[PDB]
Amino acid sequence: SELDQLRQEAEQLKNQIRDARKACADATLSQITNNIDPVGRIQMRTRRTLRGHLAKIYAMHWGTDSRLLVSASQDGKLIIWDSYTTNKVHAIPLRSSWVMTCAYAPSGNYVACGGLDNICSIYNLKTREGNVRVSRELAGHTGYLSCCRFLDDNQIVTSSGDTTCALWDIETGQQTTTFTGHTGDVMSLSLAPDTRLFVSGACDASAKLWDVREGMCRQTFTGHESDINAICFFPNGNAFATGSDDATCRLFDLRADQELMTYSHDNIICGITSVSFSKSGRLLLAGYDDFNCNVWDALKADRAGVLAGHDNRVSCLGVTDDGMAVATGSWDSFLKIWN
Amino acid sequence: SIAQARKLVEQLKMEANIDRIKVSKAAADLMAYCEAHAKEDPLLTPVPASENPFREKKFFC
Amino acid sequence: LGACCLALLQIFRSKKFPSDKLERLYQRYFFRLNQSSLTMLMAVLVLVCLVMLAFHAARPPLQLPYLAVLAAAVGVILIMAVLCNRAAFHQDHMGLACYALIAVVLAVQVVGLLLPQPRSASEGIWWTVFFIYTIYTLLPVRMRAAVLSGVLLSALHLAIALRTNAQDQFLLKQLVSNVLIFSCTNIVGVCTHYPAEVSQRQAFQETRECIQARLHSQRENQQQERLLLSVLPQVSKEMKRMGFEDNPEDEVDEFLGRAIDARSIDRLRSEHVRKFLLTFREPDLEKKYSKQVDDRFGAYVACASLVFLFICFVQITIVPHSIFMLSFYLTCSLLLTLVVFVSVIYSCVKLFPSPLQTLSRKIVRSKMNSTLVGVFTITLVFLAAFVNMFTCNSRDLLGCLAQEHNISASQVNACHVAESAVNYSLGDEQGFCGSPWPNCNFPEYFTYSVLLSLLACSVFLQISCIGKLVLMLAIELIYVLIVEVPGVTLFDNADLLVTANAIDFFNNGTSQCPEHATKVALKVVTPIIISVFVLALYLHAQQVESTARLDFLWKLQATEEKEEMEELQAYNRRLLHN
Ligand SMILES: *C/C=C(/C)CC/C=C(/C)CC/C=C(\C)CCC=C(C)C
Repeated sequence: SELDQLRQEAEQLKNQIRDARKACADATLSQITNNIDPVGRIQMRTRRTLRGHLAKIYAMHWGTDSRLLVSASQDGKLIIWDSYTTNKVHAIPLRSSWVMTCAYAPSGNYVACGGLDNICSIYNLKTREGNVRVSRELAGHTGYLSCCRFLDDNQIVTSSGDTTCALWDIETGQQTTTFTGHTGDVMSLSLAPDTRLFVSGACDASAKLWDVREGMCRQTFTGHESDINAICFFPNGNAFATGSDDATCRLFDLRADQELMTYSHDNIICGITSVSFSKSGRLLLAGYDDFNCNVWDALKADRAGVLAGHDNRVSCLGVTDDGMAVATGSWDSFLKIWN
Repeated sequence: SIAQARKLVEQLKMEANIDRIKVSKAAADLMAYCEAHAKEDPLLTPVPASENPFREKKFFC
Repeated sequence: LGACCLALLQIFRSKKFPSDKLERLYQRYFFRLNQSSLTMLMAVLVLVCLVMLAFHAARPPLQLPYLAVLAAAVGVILIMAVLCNRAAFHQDHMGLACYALIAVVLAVQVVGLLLPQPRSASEGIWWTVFFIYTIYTLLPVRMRAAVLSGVLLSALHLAIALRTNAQDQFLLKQLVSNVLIFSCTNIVGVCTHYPAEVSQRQAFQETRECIQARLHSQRENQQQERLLLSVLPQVSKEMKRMGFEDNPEDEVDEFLGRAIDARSIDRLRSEHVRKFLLTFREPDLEKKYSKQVDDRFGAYVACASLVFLFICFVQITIVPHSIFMLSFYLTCSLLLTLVVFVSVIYSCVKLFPSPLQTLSRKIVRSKMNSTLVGVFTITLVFLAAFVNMFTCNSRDLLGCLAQEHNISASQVNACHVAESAVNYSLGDEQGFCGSPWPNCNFPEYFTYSVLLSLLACSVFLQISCIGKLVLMLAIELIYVLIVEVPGVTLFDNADLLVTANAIDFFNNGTSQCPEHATKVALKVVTPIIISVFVLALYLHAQQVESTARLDFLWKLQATEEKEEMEELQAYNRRLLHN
């Protein structure tokens, strides 16, 4: 046969990769950082509780001014806030009871949302005739929408459960470029600051790196023993972190193309819900299904502190672009800001 | 699935033909970026409550 | 006769919510809301202590312990106000902070009551009444603690006046009137505290009501939705992410706590209410609030009528009985009884014929008619407080002694008066110097009666703070004008006579009196006291109105979010049906 002659060729290519990788595994991040001091006890206290959502909160996104922010909730409402004042900017009843993600145009002129509808509905907030109205519906994906990110006001990238992700020319309204390859539901993606590459994760126990301009897979990262629920880039863009049901979070670097660090604990038995870095990245924040959220010394993986204010899975989070504060959304209908 | 395996093959052809970097060099670079951006980090270097929107608070009579 | 007393004993059972956790959460809310009230209380008590210091300092001899104790009291109150203004002071200690203040007030009262000179049973009534009323109104103490403090302050004042002034022949009239005043103040304080503590407990329980209904209806929608989507199609990871892998009061109290935490009160006030007018910024909010009805007006009217009876007994005990006075009081009593009857008919609608039932409902359903009746009642009480004063003597005794003594008024001291003590004394109700009118030796009890009438203004909790201010300022202006303009000869004669009576006239071999008025002219003291009371009453009215408006605003947001939740539930249920 040729399948067994290629499966063993693949085995010898995995082995070849395991050779170069174990050859480049000269040292470990943990050994080098054993010397750096712990970050100490990171005990940020809730400073703003954002309520008005009536049920589980699924997604949120800060405005580029780091004052306004969008949130999505099971209440069939999408709320835009004024964080400095917490005053609500726009309350948007939704067409469906199940939205899984939301997003903000960097310019802010537009926002987008989606879910099982297989449509990413873009909403205009500054219509010439002073209104907040739907301005575009992006149809074409054949699975539930998991994450999406714009490239410009005319282009946007989305991820779906049909094993395909797609870039859309919004004026066209049709897929400009396709990003396939995962053999499982794609869950999240993170664009690079240069907005030229992006990484995606799926249930296929593999995460892949895509060149936004090209669209092909550049690198594949593995290690998890279950579907990768979340993924996050390192601020500098040469590395990124991943989260899975395997009860571990792991750090990968693009140039090293391997895992650097692992985050987990024995008294911790619940799963993680959402993750985020500090401005410098020394801190790694992670939600937890046991109603808690643990703060970790990202360079040392030690649990610096705990943010336990929710009674249920802390659904999502995100730090302000300036690092002033951190927002967390939860099934308790409560968004909590920390600092 | 015949052409599919061929795709998997020439895809591993791509992946195996990459230039990797030693973990020491990469980690030193990352640590350097952290050090250069640790000073700007409010969560590690707290700012005056006056400047923080979420700490500004004072009033008596 | 006995069931009413048993019902009164049932009233003295302190209502308490059964859950110590719920009581703690309520206390956290109540203390956050009242931290400013406690600090305003401390500030007003500092102002009053400075006023007492100025009255005692306006006349030597300066007793070192009095000055030291007042300075220490001011220092302690200021220190406590600064500590309580530091955000780190644990809320469980606010109750103790209130008892310490009573002790400071007690200490201030004791030194306030033992040392003052000249001695009179009228001395220090104004500051004692103030502290009592303020403890009832601005001090957030438990009813048992308020009652014990007010009774202790009353008995201690009475005991001091009894110990220091045992020699005065007219002591019984003053002592009886002071007993009446302190009984009235203890009652009115009970009748003010209990309705406030009751409406606040009711509003909190009604809030736990509606919040329970909101959370319950959400809870019913929850299990629905659960099994709904359940059936609807491993629960796929998409389905698990949707939020399904299949004490409710503790979840309610935690969720409610987070909402209490997130809903800042001074901020909501600054956003939705105009800082100065206190009207809702939205006219529709004010129209909704104006539809909110009060229910206890008749209990306040009954309390005011009892205060009226006490005022009548004081006036009848101190003021000689005049057919004009008795006829005016009878007329006012008939009018007031008629107003009480008209107000009580709303509580007793079923017992009275249809036209009276319609009138009573139209009054109580009309905040304007009850306000007008309150204003009219207060104006009658104020008029009753001084119209009889027009039956007091007004001939000048000092020009008469000038003709008898042939001395200059600027040379008149209490010794020159005491040499002619045979012809003019406080004991003669026959108009001196061929006057037909009797002497009214204790006009401060008119002021205290006016203070009671001013205290009666406090009782009308729902008269607008501006409406109260205008009514109280009219009472103040009219009464101050009456004390100053027509009463001044009566006051100078009374101050002179009282100064002579303070002299323990004995073997005064030489005309070397202790001299010095020793007292601030009561005509000057009365305006300052009244203005200080009006200020404190304004600050109390501001706290009361701000509280009722905040409680309304949260109850409204609770209802609007509930209506929104019922709408969202009804929509989703229609879509499920659709
Ligand atoms: C901000 C803290 C304090 C203590 C400010 C106090 C301000 C005031 C106005 C209270 C003082 C009140 C008087 C001195 C009363 C004077 C009354 C008249 C001049 C009519």
